[PDB]
Amino acid sequence: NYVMAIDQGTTSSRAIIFDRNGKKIGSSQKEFPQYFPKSGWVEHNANEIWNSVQSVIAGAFIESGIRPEAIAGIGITNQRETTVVWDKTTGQPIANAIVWQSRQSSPIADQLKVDGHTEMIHEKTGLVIDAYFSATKVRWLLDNIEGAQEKADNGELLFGTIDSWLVWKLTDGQVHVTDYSNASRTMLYNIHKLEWDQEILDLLNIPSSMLPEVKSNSEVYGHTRSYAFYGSEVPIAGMAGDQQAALFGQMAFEKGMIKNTYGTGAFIVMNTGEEPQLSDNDLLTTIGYGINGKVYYALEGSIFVAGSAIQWLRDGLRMIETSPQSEELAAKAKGDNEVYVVPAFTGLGAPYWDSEARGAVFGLTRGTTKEDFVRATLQAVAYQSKDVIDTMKKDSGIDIPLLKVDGGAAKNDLLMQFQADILDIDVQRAANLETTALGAAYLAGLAVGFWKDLDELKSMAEEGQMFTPEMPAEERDNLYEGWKQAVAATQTFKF
Amino acid sequence: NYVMAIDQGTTSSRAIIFDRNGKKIGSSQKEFPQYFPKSGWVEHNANEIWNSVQSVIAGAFIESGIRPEAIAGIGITNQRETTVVWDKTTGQPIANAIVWQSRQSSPIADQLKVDGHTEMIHEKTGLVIDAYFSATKVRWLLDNIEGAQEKADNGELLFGTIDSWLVWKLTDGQVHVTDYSNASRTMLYNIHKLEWDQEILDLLNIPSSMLPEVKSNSEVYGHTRSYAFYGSEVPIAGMAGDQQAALFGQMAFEKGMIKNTYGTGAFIVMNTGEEPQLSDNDLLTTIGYGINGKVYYALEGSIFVAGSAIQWLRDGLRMIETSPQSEELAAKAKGDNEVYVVPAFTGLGAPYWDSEARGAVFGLTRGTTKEDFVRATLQAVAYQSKDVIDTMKKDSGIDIPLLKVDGGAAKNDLLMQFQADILDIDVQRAANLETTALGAAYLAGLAVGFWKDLDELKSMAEEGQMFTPEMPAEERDNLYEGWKQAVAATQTFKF
Repeated sequence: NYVMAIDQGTTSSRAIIFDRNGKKIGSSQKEFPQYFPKSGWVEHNANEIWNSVQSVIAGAFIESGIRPEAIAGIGITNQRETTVVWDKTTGQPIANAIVWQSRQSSPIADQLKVDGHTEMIHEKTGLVIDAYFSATKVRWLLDNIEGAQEKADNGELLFGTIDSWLVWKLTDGQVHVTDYSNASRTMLYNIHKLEWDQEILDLLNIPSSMLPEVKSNSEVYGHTRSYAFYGSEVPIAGMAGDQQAALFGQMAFEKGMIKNTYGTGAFIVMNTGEEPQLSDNDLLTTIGYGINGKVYYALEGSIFVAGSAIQWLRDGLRMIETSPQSEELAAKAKGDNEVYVVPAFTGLGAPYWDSEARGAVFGLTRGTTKEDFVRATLQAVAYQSKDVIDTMKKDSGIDIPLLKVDGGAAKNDLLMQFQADILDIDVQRAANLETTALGAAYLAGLAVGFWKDLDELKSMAEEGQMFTPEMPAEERDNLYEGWKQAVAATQTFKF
Repeated sequence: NYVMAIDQGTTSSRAIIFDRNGKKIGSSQKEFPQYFPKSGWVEHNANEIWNSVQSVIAGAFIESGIRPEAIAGIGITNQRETTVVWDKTTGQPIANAIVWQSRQSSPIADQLKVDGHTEMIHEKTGLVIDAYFSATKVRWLLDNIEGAQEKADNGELLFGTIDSWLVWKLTDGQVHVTDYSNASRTMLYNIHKLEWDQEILDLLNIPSSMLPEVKSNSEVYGHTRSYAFYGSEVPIAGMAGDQQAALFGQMAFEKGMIKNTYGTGAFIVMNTGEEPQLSDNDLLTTIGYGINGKVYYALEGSIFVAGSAIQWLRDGLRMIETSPQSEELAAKAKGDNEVYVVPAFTGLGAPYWDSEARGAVFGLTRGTTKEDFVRATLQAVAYQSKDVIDTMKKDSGIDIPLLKVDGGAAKNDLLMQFQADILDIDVQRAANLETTALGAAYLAGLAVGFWKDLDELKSMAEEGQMFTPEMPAEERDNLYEGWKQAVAATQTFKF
């Protein structure tokens, strides 16, 4: 009667039990520790990630009353790029996972750019050389953890993005698999030919004995053998990197269809059908998902720092008491809107890909208030999303009249209205802001035949909220122009 | 037996009684209202300024026990540029005073540059065309206050900077005067020929009937006829703009001696002897003081926003509860000193004179704390003061080995050591940070023979402390590099 989704996020994990109608019948959420050993580094402990996941599985069962034997399948979805390396026999990570947020491995990406590898790597993976992606993280771990390169060389070490790490734990070590969307983010996988790339692996000295089998996004990978499911061998049947799962949960199945998820980072992903579309040094060409013997590619713009800028306001400046306070403060801003925050703490993501940029603020006067400051900080995401979406218009030739939206931070009505005004395009927000987890559930539920099809269409389609652009061209243009100026000035600070 | 100095500053006034040894016997200080009717305007009510001054005169008398008949002369010192225009017969300001801080008349200053007068004004006044100075504020009041141009044309209105206003009020309207230093700030006075400049008055259609008589900085201007001094015709005998009063108070009497006052703004002033130095269009050539028949000139770099950045923290961001708290927060910063705050809310002052720049922040990361942000905001003034002092050693061939410092904010020992460190120059620090009020009292006391001469020397020089540069070249150069980047980037945001 139900499908469980596990959504293993950057700051928290969640498990959600959905029924045949696509409705939430049970759920549990648990934060886990974030580690910053040096500025610019972000790590997680993959065991503490795994316990967070055990906790929410058990929690969703405990609170709902539902037991494992009622679950038709499990979908898994996850913060992408984040890299685990673990000993195959003891199942222990050789060190902390390194988060997609981290830039600890940036020297290794810099050297790759120095040695001339840009276009080769972009033509195989669709990606920009950067420490965002898993390849340099696996190289970092092989360079810096004593003994590890030799073990990997001896076949004793496994690599996994978090999806892979989860299925391995959930099967108690039986299955080492990743799906095409997560593999496409490692910068080790050739997204054209659909295989791990030997040349990139030899170049970074990564033995291929580390690597999981890659499979589609909707098939039974294996069955649980695990405490919180115990005794049921529940099929693990749906897997996608979170931003692709969101793309899926949006039903963005046709070429051109685009969503943005507003969370710790924000990720604009457009389905480009069964063929990949050309790059530049601006968007990423990536894999949406593989299902029904077909692979759908996607174009993506990545905005690394979005809701985590709010967390900085809370934690770093202590300007706000909690993160929900940002929305109240910002609603109360009285300034002309001439302050701009460009919270690019770790570098600017799409369409700039400038790793050396850091966060900056512009247009401050003696009248600037806490409220003005918080609002500017929120609006950065909507402006950079425009940067992205206009680039995708240019790169796609595809005019875009509808942006679908989801993610915890999409709950802010004024932000969503600003986003539509600034874009001059309609913005439709999902009823259930966790379409990430729904997308994983849909993939799992199709695999095990809980749902027969994609055209069990928007059968289920509860969702609505439409934000229609109501800002005149003049205002919208002056706003965006100040943003572009702020970004160009941010880029000139290269100390 | 005693001298009183009145220091009418930007946010408060103060009155100090000093004995013949220069010691403080009594003081009183009192804030008065600040008005900001539009973003970038700053105004005072001149009547409120006058009541704040009667208030602090009375308080110094009440708290010291000294009485007006025991006061040998009065010195007067004031926020400069700040412009008051009044009716000679009612005594009433035609409108709010317009503060040196405001830029409301900046369209007037732009049109003067457009019309090609920059070199003419600079040659005559030593100054850069800007709405910082009194000239465009008078023109603004004559543009904007109904009927005032015709009254001024009819000889019915008087202009004065705040020294001139307080002497008018203290003598019950019998004396309309200003000293060389304050008049040098108006951009209406020719500091070479030592007269009001007729060509500049015609250009700005300001009638000479508005203008006070311009006199030396140490002579009997008149006598009080006023409540707080009632029954004593107390000699009013010393007057300088607050910053030239600081230079005097510090005994920087010789060519090359230089001070910095850390106050609301920060203003570095070097005595250039009896000739001017050549300025760049990057420093101001101004009058330091006229005494003993001679006129001493000065070079100055003005930094508009220094301690007012810290009031912005308090009142705009509410990042700090009180201004003093800044010191504590910054002392506690653990970041690597890579955040820069360029708090140029009203434009950049010297050496930039960029009226379009606004406040900006750079180098922010997830680890930036309140304490780092506060510390960067405090260090701005030290970095800009080095821009200025380097410019000055550049325009005048001469190493500067010692900067004397005063002002409220020089009480911050860490900011002073940082100041010395990044300069590689010794920094002294006056024993009494009210060297402004001291320099005024000196000027009044020389004039009435209370002290006989300048070489009643350093006789009284009661003082030092000392901050010796102790940061290596590598560290200072990197700190500074990052500051020049941040300002270059701030000047690129020209939205």
